[PDB]
Amino acid sequence: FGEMERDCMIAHGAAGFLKERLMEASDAFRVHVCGICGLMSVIANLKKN
Amino acid sequence: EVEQLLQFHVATYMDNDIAGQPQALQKSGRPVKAIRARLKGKEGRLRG
Amino acid sequence: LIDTAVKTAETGYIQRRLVKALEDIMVHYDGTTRNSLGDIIQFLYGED
Amino acid sequence: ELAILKEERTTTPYLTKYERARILGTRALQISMNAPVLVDIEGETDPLQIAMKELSQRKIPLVIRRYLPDGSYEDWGCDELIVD
RNA sequence: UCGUUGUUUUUUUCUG
DNA sequence: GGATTACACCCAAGACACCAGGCACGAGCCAGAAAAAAACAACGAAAACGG
Ligand SMILES: [Zn+2]
Repeated sequence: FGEMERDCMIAHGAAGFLKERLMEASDAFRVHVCGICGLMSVIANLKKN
Repeated sequence: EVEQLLQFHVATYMDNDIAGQPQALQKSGRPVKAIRARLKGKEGRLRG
Repeated sequence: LIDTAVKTAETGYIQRRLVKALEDIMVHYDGTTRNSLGDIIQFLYGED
Repeated sequence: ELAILKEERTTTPYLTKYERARILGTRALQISMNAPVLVDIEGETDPLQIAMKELSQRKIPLVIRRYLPDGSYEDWGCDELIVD
């Protein structure tokens, strides 16, 4: 989904389609962050919640 | 000389396209892949 | 043939530069035309 | 503070195409996943057709929140927007 | 017994 | 005309503009396809051989 395609999608203003087409139909991911330092160093253990 | 060598590897591992200086290489002879090289270019992260 | 081959690349480059220049201009509800920062370019899109 | 009182709402009263699409998508998504239907249905099974049918009657419980460039915002009910 | 994974790196000649 | 108050002025010193070369970067369209190729020099062990 080359750049120019991104620009064409913007042109029509189809925001949500562009959002999902670059997250859901592609490399989505989840992370955790610390609200103090704002880094991505949180040590998360889900089964240990 | 040793500390300059250490500075050199550190700089290369941080960027391997410094002007006016030779370029670090693998034993294959191919120039190394510094992080800056990774990010820049069409193939880089931003445009790739 | 050579002319077409050369011209296509330069036109594509110009297209890319233009798009990456004006990709954030958006016609706001007030009728103004502002880029990302909110700076105003035209007080009424196309003056009409 | 950020909200604008109903009397001085200045934006265009009509419904922009983008608002139209967003509203249709949201309503169809809601209906298509076990939500109440505010209007009768005769034979149409598609959620999105149901969504446009609902809109044509002006029976949508959605309030559009329009953000002005400064940051202030005003809110319009879908019931009060003139749809072309 | 659901499950179940398959390289990079360059260079090349091509297609619109 | 020596003495006496009055000043002419200028020239080295110092601050600054700038300067045209050089010197570097640093960029130079899009998507797609296939086949074809990809480090090694020396070293001391350790099986090797005839002594
Ligand atoms: Zn923290």
